[PDB]
Amino acid sequence: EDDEFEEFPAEDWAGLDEDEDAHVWEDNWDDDNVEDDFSNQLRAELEKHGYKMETS
Amino acid sequence: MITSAAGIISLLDEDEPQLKEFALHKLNAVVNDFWAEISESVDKIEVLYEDEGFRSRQFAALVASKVFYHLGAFEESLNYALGAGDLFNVNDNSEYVETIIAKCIDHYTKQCVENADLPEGEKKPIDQRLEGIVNKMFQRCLDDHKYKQAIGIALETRRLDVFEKTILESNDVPGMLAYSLKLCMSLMQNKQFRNKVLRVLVKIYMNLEKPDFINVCQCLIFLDDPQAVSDILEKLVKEDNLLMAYQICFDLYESASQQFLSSVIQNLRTVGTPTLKMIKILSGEMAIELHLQF
Amino acid sequence: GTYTLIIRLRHNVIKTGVRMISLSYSRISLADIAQKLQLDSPEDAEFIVAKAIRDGVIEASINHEKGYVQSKEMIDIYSTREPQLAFHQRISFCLDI
Amino acid sequence: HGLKGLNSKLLDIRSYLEKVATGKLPINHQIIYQLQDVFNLLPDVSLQEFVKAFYLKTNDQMVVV
Amino acid sequence: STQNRRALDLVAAKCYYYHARVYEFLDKLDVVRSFLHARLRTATLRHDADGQATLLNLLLRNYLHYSLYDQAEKLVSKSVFPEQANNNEWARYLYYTGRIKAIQLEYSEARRTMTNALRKAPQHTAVGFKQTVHKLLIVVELLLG
Amino acid sequence: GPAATSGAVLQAATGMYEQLKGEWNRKSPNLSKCGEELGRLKLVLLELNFLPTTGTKLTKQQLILARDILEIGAQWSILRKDIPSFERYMAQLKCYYFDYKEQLPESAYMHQLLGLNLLFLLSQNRVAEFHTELERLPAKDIQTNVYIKHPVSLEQYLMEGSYNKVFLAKGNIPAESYTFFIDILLDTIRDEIAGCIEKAYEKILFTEATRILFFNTPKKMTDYAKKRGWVLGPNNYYSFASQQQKPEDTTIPSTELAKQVIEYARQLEMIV
Repeated sequence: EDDEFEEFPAEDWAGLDEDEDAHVWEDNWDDDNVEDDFSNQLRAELEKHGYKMETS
Repeated sequence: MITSAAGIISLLDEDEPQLKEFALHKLNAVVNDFWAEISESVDKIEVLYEDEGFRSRQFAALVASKVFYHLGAFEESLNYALGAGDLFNVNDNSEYVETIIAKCIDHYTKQCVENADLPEGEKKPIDQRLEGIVNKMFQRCLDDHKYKQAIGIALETRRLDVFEKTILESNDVPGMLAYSLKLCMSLMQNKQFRNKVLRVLVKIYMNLEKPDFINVCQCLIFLDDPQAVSDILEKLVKEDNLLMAYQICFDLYESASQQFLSSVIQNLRTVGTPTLKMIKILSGEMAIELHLQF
Repeated sequence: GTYTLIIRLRHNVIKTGVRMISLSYSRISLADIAQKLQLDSPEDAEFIVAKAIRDGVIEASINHEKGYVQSKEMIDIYSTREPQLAFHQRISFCLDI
Repeated sequence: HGLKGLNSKLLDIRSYLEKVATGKLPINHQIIYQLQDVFNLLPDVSLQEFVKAFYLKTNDQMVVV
Repeated sequence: STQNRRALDLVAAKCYYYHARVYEFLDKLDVVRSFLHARLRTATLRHDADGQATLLNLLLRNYLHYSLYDQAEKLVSKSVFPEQANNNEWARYLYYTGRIKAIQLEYSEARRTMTNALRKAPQHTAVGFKQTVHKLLIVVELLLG
Repeated sequence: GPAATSGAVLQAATGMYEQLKGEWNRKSPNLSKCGEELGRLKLVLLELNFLPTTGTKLTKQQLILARDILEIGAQWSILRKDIPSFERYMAQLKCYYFDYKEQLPESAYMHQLLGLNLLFLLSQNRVAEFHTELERLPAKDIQTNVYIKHPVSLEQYLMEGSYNKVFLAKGNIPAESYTFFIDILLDTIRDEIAGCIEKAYEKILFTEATRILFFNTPKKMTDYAKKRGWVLGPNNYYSFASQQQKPEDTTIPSTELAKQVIEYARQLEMIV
């Protein structure tokens, strides 16, 4: 008989870093791969490769 | 690894009989935390145990019995334990004989049952070294004076010589006679063996102290040899022990049945062929009268 | 003592990178396979893919005289037993409860 | 118990065919006739397609189980 | 606890547990490994399931705190973990046997034992134990593919 | 037998394991005879009672002096060859590499013999043990001892088929004893490579097959295009054995799946 644990260290915290909150979210591993990169990724790719001047 | 006999076991590539002996002592000492691994390399030990040229086969027999003692499997522990010869014994008082004598004694009584009861190749399968461990332990029961223990062991192995010497030891004769009547009536199942205990229970009511004729009577009832109770009753009547020839006939009437009471009066008539007071007690006439008056 | 397990994952990041390229494309050149996987050479790629194949983890083929790996994918999963094996798993678990 | 039927029915036909072939018993063309329709009707010739379908209908069966 | 009777074995479960814990600071004495061993085989013949399991756990923890994985593997195999055991004990054993299966290149069994482990640790709290079995489960799935 | 006659056997091993290091320079056939007598001075050491340590400091400093006698003897046990030969030594030593942490010092010759203990488990194709063993030496040591790093990454390439592993079997020269033994593995490598290529392609030219299996000549490649059974047209042509005949038969399932169905029924009918 036992009922305890005390053989492994733990971590307890009140400074908690943030992620996507989960309440019934689909929690897709796809949305952690981006950073709202999507406006940036357009602008920079329309100027760099000139597809806002050469190509409509 | 440390605490792994990998360093030990991997030895024996050169054939140096002093490399096998120094090995089966450094291993034999520590089979109490290495075993789990030994299990994998038992073959090096069995091959050594089978070859008789090596004198190191007594510890190979022990170390072998030490793999199946810590594995729990047992069974094989008996074949290697008895192959250790005198290194394994009852008196060195180890955890090995602690367990291995339970496993031995049950492995042995299992055998003497099926064997002594059925074939004519009875003991032939049975090893003699196992009987030696059984008798070495049993005599410990007669030396410790635990006749209260040996009285039952003597029905496991089902040898009545064990049982016949257990009763004689010390002045514990009239008590043992009290155990062996309770077990002959409740414990005993096999009618054959039960009868074989009752006969030896008859001989010790004659050759031990004053014979008690209230006991040999009951036992002759359960053995059903009428021609012998008729002559145990017809030698106290000739010696003017009628006071002890009544006690036999009232037992026979109450305890025994009518086809026994008709065999004994018939044996006294075949003997009487070239008075009759006991013929009036074995018939039950006088007892009928007494009960009526009652 | 986890660090011993971690270093092994280098096998799997490439296992997945490549089984991912197989399901993204139908045929591609080894020169590009090395560029998406951050691999070594176009020499290294052909051996890596090949290994995948022999371990039935990509089901494709290679034409080496032209330099491209080509997928053979065209199964509709249902001709497999796979779904029936998956269910045979589910309901044994479930029923045991 | 159904196979316990098919088994002995077929068994009886086998004893009959074996009965006319040898240990002669004059042939009755009619029996043998019908006995040919039997071996044409056995489910065989549409093997591959049938396989791919039967597997699918099973798949459904499990989904609902 | 060397004494007799079968009820003291149970409280000796807790005894052993703290015994090892304190023995483990200064330096996890491998000396105790033998005591444990000796008291373990004894328990297998007294058929004290409880003590047998608990004790077997602290033993496995001994082999694992050092690099004696082979020695725990051949053991885990050759031995029979009791049937009745407090769950805490069963979670320990299912975290260790899974650790072992993991190191010897067998992520298969592991991912299925690992998980059973996470789901036997007491629910409301168990902070550290759960916190570590995660750090391993997360990697056994990755490794598995 | 005092500890000074035991010592008098240790010096009798200094006269044979400095001749093993002087016949290593000259590379004589007397390099073989100073190791046939360190396999005899073994059988003289175990009688001076120097089996693995279980206490006693006097025997401890006598085991740093009997450990050597198995190092420099094991090294010749390799070049002497035979599987069980250099095998049954490695045991002893990995045992005396925890005794060496116990109460003894360490040497730079301890973690490089163990490395060979790894390579030996690669050419025996028992990668299950390689990893357990890899976990005996602390993790921070396989990044800094760049003698062990090559056995490790050799297993990385070995387990997940990546080639350029035949090229790195002559580039792991920082420890020469690696390049002596690893040659064994190179006959399994060719086998796995052709095992995949039997499925991965269908037409290549002959000289390319000579460049892939790491051969230099055309003759060798004829023999190995004969054992696998290929034809020798202008380009080396393959035979389809990847999925020669498909599993288009669920008649083979038939019986098995029916067993399963029956089983479900048993669980839905049993009395629980």
